[PDB]
Amino acid sequence: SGLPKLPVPPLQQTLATYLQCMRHLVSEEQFRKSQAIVQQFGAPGGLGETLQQKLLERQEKTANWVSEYWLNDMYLNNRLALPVNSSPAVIFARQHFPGTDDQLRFAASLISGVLSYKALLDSHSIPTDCAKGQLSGQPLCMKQYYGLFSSYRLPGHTQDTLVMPEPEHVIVACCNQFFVLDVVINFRRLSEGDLFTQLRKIVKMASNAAARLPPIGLLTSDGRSEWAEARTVLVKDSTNRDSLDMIERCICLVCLDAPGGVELSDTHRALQLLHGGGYSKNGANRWYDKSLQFVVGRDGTCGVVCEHSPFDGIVLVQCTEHLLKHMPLPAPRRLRWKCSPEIQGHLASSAEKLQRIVKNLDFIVYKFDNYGKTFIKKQKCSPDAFIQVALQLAFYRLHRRLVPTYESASIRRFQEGRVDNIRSATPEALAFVRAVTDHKAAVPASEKLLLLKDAIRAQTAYTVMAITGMAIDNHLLALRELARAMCAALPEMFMDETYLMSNRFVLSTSQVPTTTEMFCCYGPVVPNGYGACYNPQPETILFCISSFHSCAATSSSKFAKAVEESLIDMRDLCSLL
Ligand SMILES: CC(=O)CSCCNC(=O)CCNC(=O)[C@H](O)C(C)(C)COP(=O)(O)OP(=O)(O)OC[C@H]1O[C@@H](n2cnc3c(N)ncnc32)[C@H](O)[C@@H]1OP(=O)(O)O
Repeated sequence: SGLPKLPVPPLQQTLATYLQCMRHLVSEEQFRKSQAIVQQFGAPGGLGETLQQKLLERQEKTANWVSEYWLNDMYLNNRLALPVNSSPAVIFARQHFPGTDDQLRFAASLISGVLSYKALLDSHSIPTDCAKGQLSGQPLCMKQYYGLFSSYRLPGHTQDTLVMPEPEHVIVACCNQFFVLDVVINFRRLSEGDLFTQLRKIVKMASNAAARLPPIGLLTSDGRSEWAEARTVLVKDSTNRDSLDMIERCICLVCLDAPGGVELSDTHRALQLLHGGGYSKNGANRWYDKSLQFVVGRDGTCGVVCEHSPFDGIVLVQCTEHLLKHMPLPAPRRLRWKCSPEIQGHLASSAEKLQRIVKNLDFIVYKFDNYGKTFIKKQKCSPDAFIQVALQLAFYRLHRRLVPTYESASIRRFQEGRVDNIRSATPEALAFVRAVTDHKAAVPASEKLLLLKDAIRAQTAYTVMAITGMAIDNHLLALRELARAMCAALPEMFMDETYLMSNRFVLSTSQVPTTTEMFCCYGPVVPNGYGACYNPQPETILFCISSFHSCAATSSSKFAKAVEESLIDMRDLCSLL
């Protein structure tokens, strides 16, 4: 690989940055105890320097010293059910399908797009991406592509595990029934015309009452430990091993959803993609372990549910946008399943667990249309920095406090680079939000403007630092797991209540820009948090906001309102004179 290896930040740089990031997010007392804790950990000849030495060694022996640690910490270790908690959804524009054939024609074409896109992939014919935005021109890592269709996430009791065959095939799910659709014989990739024909056969078969099998997919929408256990039960029978193996070895799935009941709003269409609406809608017409699940609903609701561990939103969207821009026949096989009274019980639990997730998701698509990048650029500001500050102002004006915030910073500059964290809850953002919201202080508007720019200055400074591998989250993560390898009892540095708080991201954000008329979204990462995915355009900014109804403190409608208001105030501050 001609790409640089992810840098190893100097120990003292990270420890200083660490403390600086949290000072204003914890009490004075607690902060004093942490300074002391950090001081000892980072003292000369201390424990910190010892771990750093191990890290430099690991760096030299590996391609990317955090891939393993990060992949397990961020996704494989998480026990929450994938729907909403982990697996994001990309929603395509609304389609219009008068007759079933219009739905199946779409699905056929889409599948042909997948095939040829997998061809370019297999022949490394895909053009190597370059940076754009913040520090642009350099080559980017492409490894994430080659994870799009070649992955499956196996459940495990405490830790999940991430992952050619012949014939090559896709699994088509209709009416919660799973079918095997071979798409490539001997490098012969079926015609869009024959794929259509095969799909009509599946739809017909999935409508036979005497053959209808139990909704096994439902099992994959359950907590990872629960699915690991129920799968252990299935594995006892040979017929189930077989079908599971088939699902495990497919390219992706193609879900032919039944007509959704509600209105086809952007919000409702997204709900359908995130969780399918529960077991009574399309909630079982899935298999979350698989990487990509392309949805082609009868009514026109389409998109693709994605299993996060193998790749991130940027890569996914380029493939997706490429897919859409592109846009003797044996019968398809139906996967068999041999259920027992055990499985019947498990399907019941999953059904109830999945209903809570659907019942608990408070989601909304907000499109800000007063202005976009263009206006922001006219203020000598980074659109993303501006938007990140906007979100801080929204959280504070609504909740009266700032909280540890997360923002996906892509590090694909380096080998196997995924992402590091940009902590937007800066001290300069606290001073800005306090000046704007504290009426009593009567801070002059000209002063608010200064603080606004200073805030946008710190966000951009952290961003630059994060995308160049000099941030602090991955670094600390690596130091933590190395120490654990030394002794199961972690140092006080990582048992400190301060370190623990810094990682509960009550505000989890990311940017997924797209040229098309599609958008990305996902659930919060903590019970009392928000999920904010935005798409900044020249004149608009699309906000996808999520939170949990279980937390009386959060509200996606109120937060969206608060974002609008924050963007308006900032436009006003910038239009003074
Ligand atoms: C499953 C999922 O979906 C979740 S996974 C997460 C997926 N997303 C990511 O990983 C985020 C990837 N993006 C990055 O890492 C970026 O570096 C981040 C940190 C988001 C920053 O994005 P950027 O593209 O740099 O945005 P930003 O600088 O604000 O805006 C870029 C434009 O804003 C301009 N600009 C920046 N500072 C400016 C300034 N001071 N004055 C005038 N213009 C400025 C840039 O020149 C650029 O112009 P153009 O390309 O539109 O012609």
